[PDB]
Amino acid sequence: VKKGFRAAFRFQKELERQRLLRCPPPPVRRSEKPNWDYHAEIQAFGHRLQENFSLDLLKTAFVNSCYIKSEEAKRQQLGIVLLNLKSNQELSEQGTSFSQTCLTQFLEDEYPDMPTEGIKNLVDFLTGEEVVCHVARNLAVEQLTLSEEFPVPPAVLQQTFFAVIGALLQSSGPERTALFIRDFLITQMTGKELFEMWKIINPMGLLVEELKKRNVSAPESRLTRQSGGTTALPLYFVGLYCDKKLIAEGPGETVLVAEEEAARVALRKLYGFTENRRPWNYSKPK
Amino acid sequence: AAPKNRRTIEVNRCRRRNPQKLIKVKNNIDVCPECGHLKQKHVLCAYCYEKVCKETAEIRRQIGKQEGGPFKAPTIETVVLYTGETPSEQDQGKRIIERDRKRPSWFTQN
Amino acid sequence: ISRKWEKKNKIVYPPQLPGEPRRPAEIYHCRRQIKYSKDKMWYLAKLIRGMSIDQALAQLEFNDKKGAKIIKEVLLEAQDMAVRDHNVEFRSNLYIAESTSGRGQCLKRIRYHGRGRFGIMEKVYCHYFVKLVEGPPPPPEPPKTAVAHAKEYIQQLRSRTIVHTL
Amino acid sequence: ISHGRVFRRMGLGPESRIHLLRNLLTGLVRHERIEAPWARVDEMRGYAEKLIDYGKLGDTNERAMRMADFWLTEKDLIPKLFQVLAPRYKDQTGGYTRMLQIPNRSLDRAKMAVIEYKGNCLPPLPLPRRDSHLTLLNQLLQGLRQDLRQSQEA
Amino acid sequence: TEKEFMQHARKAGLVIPPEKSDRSIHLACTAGIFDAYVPPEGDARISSLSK
RNA sequence: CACACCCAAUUGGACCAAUCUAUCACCCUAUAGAAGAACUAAUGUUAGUAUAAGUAACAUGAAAACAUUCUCCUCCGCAUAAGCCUGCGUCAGAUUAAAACACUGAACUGACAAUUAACAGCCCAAUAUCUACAAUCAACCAACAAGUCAUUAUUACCCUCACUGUCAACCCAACACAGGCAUGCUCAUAAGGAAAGGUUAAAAAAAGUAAAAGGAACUCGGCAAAUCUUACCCCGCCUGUUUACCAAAAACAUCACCUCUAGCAUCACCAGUAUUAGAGGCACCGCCUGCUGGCUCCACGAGGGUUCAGCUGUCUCUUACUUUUAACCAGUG
RNA sequence: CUAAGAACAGCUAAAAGAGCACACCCGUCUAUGUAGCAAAAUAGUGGGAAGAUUUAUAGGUAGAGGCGACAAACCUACCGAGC
RNA sequence: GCUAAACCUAGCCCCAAACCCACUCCACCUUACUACCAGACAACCUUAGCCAAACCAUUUACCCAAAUAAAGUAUAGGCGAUAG
Ligand SMILES: [K+]
Ligand SMILES: [K+]
Ligand SMILES: [Mg+2]
Ligand SMILES: [Mg+2]
Ligand SMILES: [Mg+2]
Ligand SMILES: [Mg+2]
Ligand SMILES: [Mg+2]
Ligand SMILES: [Mg+2]
Ligand SMILES: [Mg+2]
Ligand SMILES: [Mg+2]
Ligand SMILES: [Mg+2]
Ligand SMILES: [Mg+2]
Ligand SMILES: [Mg+2]
Ligand SMILES: [Mg+2]
Ligand SMILES: [Mg+2]
Ligand SMILES: [Mg+2]
Ligand SMILES: [Mg+2]
Ligand SMILES: [Mg+2]
Ligand SMILES: [Mg+2]
Ligand SMILES: [Mg+2]
Ligand SMILES: [Mg+2]
Ligand SMILES: [Mg+2]
Ligand SMILES: [Mg+2]
Ligand SMILES: [Mg+2]
Ligand SMILES: [Mg+2]
Ligand SMILES: [Mg+2]
Ligand SMILES: [Mg+2]
Ligand SMILES: [Mg+2]
Ligand SMILES: [Mg+2]
Ligand SMILES: [Mg+2]
Ligand SMILES: [Mg+2]
Ligand SMILES: [Mg+2]
Ligand SMILES: [Mg+2]
Ligand SMILES: [Mg+2]
Ligand SMILES: [Mg+2]
Ligand SMILES: [Mg+2]
Ligand SMILES: [Mg+2]
Ligand SMILES: [Mg+2]
Ligand SMILES: [Zn+2]
Repeated sequence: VKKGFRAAFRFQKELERQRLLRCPPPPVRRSEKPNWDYHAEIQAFGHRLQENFSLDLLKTAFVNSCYIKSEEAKRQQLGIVLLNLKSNQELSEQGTSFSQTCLTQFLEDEYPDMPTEGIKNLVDFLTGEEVVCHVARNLAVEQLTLSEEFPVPPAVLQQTFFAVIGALLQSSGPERTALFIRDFLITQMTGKELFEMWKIINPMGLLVEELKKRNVSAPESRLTRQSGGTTALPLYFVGLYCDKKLIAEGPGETVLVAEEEAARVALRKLYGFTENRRPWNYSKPK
Repeated sequence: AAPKNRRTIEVNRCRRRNPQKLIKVKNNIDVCPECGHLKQKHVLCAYCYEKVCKETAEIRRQIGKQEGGPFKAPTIETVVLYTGETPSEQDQGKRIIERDRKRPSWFTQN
Repeated sequence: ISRKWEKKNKIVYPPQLPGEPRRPAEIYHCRRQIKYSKDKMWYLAKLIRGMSIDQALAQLEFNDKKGAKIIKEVLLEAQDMAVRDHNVEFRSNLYIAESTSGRGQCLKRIRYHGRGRFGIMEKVYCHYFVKLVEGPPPPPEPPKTAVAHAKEYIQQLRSRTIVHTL
Repeated sequence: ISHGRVFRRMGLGPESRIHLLRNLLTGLVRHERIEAPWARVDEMRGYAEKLIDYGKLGDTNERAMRMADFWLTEKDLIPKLFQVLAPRYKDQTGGYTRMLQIPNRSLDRAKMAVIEYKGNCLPPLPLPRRDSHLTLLNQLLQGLRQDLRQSQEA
Repeated sequence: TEKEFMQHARKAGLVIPPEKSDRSIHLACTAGIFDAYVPPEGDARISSLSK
């Protein structure tokens, strides 16, 4: 037994770290953890995003219907004044309707050749359950959200996120809130292809319909490049020819896959969603 | 000759856990039709062989009480008899060995 | 010394929800201070690893090693314990999940050599650990085939990028 | 190189090999069923079969008496050979003994076997029995045999 | 090389404490009922007949 | 963009882990003081555990009713002495490593029991006084090395059988060690024992047996083995002695010879006296020689060489079989 | 070295530090063994074996020494100077 | 998860203070721990050496009764090492 407290104390802390790794504790809300003030954390929320939020409106944006129902049940167990808290259902409807129309406005102006179904999918993707939740969890939205179950379900988190837009829409107006959608939702399709967000089936069948609307004859698929046909690792470049004019060329391991990819390349050029398209203009409006 | 270097555990595992060193699974095990205990196809049942030796020892103990000493082997056949039995027609002029016990079912009188 | 394996049988789980699937029964049993080499014991524990409870007994019954009789006695008392204490419906349903040997407390004696020399002989002891899980033994992993090899190889050729550039 | 060797190398030498088999043979005649290591039983089995052959020559044969005198250490068993074992196998021309394998002994896990003289008064061994003629495989072969014989007749 | 296991504990009796002791075990409850009670047969029917 | 931030020995600095103390501090800190104040290295010390390695090595004659019987060995056995000190008697044991085993498991633990004197040991009143003549069948004979056994007188004295040793599978060798161990009988046993755990019958290795034709052609050398065998030379006279654990000899000692010293007693020499004693050389004898030196020669030798004949696997030229080992299975390790 | 004891078949021979040859003592040659059964042993082959023999018991000589048929041997398993 | 790993006392060290112990019965210098017979036997005497002097040969510190100082001074010494 060697005299000394500092070494023994330091070893206990190391053991505690190992205990956490072996048996991690269940996750808890940031509110329950020490150094938390709901009034202070929500004031900084507006300043962090550089917006003139309304405290009364924003405090109602994080309140969920499930939270109110569970909170009332807590008082019944103790028999305990009435709460006038308002849920975010009213604000979420305002934000969701405005966001879809604002995204539709932005996408239709940027891509005039994109069909309405194509624009609908992109708005359904940017406002989708995964994109909204990914943006919400990195803006301290889940921390301020008053939910009944932790972690916040993705459906609950998506609805709370649009309530922040609804609170922002009333306080700052539509022009100011339009930049909020562009700076957080439009930037979510930067490194993404057209059909990676708008998943389609049989692009060749969709390509034939598009050329009928433009009075263009059906393309003829021909082999432009070929390599390793008899091997298990071939390379086929099939090209679509309209009136003996190449409109797109697609690669693939086999001929059917290459032709399907060639159709996807043709659709991207028609809709103007190619990789070569000019980037979204994030500069301040003039 | 002494080892030049210590052989590591990684080298040792490849030698110790090699499939040749491992015990080979036996596929010649089947259940005994008589008692249900396990046995091999080419080996007599251990349970059934033990019951024969237990009965054989008792029979051989009765032989010792009749001979009453060594170098007294009989020059006639031997017959083992149990309670409730009489010498047979062919069991004449033989040494009857009495057993105060019921005849075992697997032991067929011949 | 450590006796955690005994304590692994005393953990009680919360009652399962009606929609939750059936939880397999886990039985932890061991025998301590077996007068046997742990290295020799490992071959017997490796043999019955993953086998059924009845299949394991058959292999141990006709095995000539001394530990085969010792391990078989452990399996019989572990099979009895599962039905008697661990609420297992069928005793034969059990299969071997974990079966390993461990070093035990060993003695030290003197082995005399010639020329007045000597060596230190140890009386080796071992521990045997067995875990039983209720339910049929999992099917052995099928050997990797050409289609599995071809699919993996092409995936490697598809995941390669242009390195040391943009 | 051991090609054609039929005799095993046991005991402390060629003479000790004979004495080990002689003790087993003498113990086999007295008890008509003994248990011993499989190799020693198999090596002694040949001598057991030929001992009855000398026993059928009769006790009046001088040569047969000398073989019985040597191979039976206990002299009380010699009258038994010429008056019990030999008359028993009078109709038989071979297969006097049956050799069966038994579980290995716990002492040294040695391959053990039991050898007995047929027709003894001891309880029968649990002999290996083939599948009954009523089994599914035998019935298919039984039906095949009937058709082949019937077609052969016609 | 003369060290050996400390296997020296032996079985003993737990029924009775050491003899010639002033202290004796204090019992708070009796082992069994002093007089066995046998409820009349058919008392289950009487449960319905509360009167 | 940053910038003290790539030399041995040595030298100058700036920081500093942990500890104790003063005062703070109070999830482990501050400023100071003090000191057993920091280890990838000394064939370091102690302890744990690997590697070689589950390797080397170790063990139990057979059948059986576990009554008994069989096979084989016996160069051992029994007793006393000495030594050891309860160390295979009974019972029980959560028992459980004696180099395998083990339930009755047992050469382990605990308890209980035991070896009974006639044998052996433990002896004796005083004072004087006695005791030339071997032993060896002790009779012949023949010795030298000269030897292993005895009382009387007077006085005193007539109480009685205590005490201790007594077991065993045993002692000295670190061990249940192929060793060491006095005497009396048995001289093959009337007593005491078991070389093989099972299997297989590879190499290599050990021991043994047999071999065509040849018979030392092998080899430093007829070493080993076989056979039962002649003639010499060298050295040492001979028996004997020595380097316990690499040298048994030509070395040492040895009768015989020779040199030197000593004229005498109460502890060696010596209870002796120059035909003696001591210190030495040489190695008998015989011959020869000087006034000490050289040859010859009988036997003898696990000395060193040589040789006839025989003998033989030493070899030309190896081969077969058996046993141990071996390899595999089980236990220990 | 002292004291007082013991042992040595049989045969040939003769009153023998004679011969052959057991017990016994010694350790010539070869092989096995080399952390071995053994910090010097085993098997066979050998020298002596009535004597300067072998051996049990007790006592004596102690390290600037003892003892020694001198091998610089031995004096409790490292003696050119014990521990 | 086995083997293990951890622990705080037992006690000890250095001072102060004060000068310590040894007959219950029996046995104990003979072969100690042995009830019980003529002995005559009696104790005292410089330390050396390693080491230093770069060998070694003269020499080379070892509490002798008050801490300090005189003083490492007078002296001693192969007038060297060193001692005092
Ligand atoms: K000689
Ligand atoms: K010097
Ligand atoms: Mg020794
Ligand atoms: Mg063969
Ligand atoms: Mg710079
Ligand atoms: Mg500090
Ligand atoms: Mg230090
Ligand atoms: Mg360290
Ligand atoms: Mg070190
Ligand atoms: Mg090896
Ligand atoms: Mg071996
Ligand atoms: Mg044996
Ligand atoms: Mg007497
Ligand atoms: Mg006997
Ligand atoms: Mg063998
Ligand atoms: Mg063997
Ligand atoms: Mg020849
Ligand atoms: Mg030659
Ligand atoms: Mg020779
Ligand atoms: Mg001589
Ligand atoms: Mg002479
Ligand atoms: Mg001589
Ligand atoms: Mg020598
Ligand atoms: Mg000598
Ligand atoms: Mg020699
Ligand atoms: Mg001389
Ligand atoms: Mg020559
Ligand atoms: Mg010749
Ligand atoms: Mg041949
Ligand atoms: Mg093995
Ligand atoms: Mg003589
Ligand atoms: Mg002689
Ligand atoms: Mg001498
Ligand atoms: Mg000399
Ligand atoms: Mg010299
Ligand atoms: Mg010595
Ligand atoms: Mg000096
Ligand atoms: Mg010098
Ligand atoms: Zn059966």
